[PDB]
Amino acid sequence: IVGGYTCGANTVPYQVSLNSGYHFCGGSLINSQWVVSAAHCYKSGIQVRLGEDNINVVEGNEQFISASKSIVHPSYNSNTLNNDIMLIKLKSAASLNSRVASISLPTSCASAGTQCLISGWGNTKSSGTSYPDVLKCLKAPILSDSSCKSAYPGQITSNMFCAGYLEGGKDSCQGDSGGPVVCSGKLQGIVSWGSGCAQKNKPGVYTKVCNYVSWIKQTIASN
Ligand SMILES: NC(=[NH2+])N1CCCCC1
Ligand SMILES: [Ca+2]
Repeated sequence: IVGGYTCGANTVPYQVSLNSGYHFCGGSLINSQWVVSAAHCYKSGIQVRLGEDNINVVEGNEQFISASKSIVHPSYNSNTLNNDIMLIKLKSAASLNSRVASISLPTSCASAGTQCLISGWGNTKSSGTSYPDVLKCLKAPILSDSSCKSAYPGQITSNMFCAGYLEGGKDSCQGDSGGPVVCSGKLQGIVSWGSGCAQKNKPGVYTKVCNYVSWIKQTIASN
């Protein structure tokens, strides 16, 4: 997250870290046994880390649970990043509390102008590299589809939305991939792609979760 603020320990209780020896992506807990993330975060041997703030220090509220199965969207395209969503089932159910909690799925898509919360442990600089150890947060609005398509001509599908600031300076960044965009208490987005980080006229692009609720619900119900 570039241009954000320190969230505060366990103030984003649905935020997860995906760990393969090191943090490599974010995700969101959507019930006691399932996490949603970006398909471009797919790899084997994932451990899901819940209840994290400082990812390098054991602070006492963590739950570390191995994945038992991962399911990349059937129509994910790695070249265009269309349908950039995956589901991860935990080997055992998480213990839900005030600091580890699920985030609701949307019943309706969010409109442009809605303010959302984006969070992650990704790079905090637009030029250079500095990775924080504690969770960072950013409040950002959903942009109009017209502004989104004008920023990325020929690249924005119906399954994507832009959020952030056309002026630049505030955005998600590398290592935030997979993480949540929460608006009015519902998961509306997944951190997906962009051109660099926090550049003028290049906002972040997010997977539009409301399009996938049916697939999520049916997949969970049979796996
Ligand atoms: N919002 C961005 N600029 N992103 C998404 C996360 C990866 C780097 C590009
Ligand atoms: Ca920790």
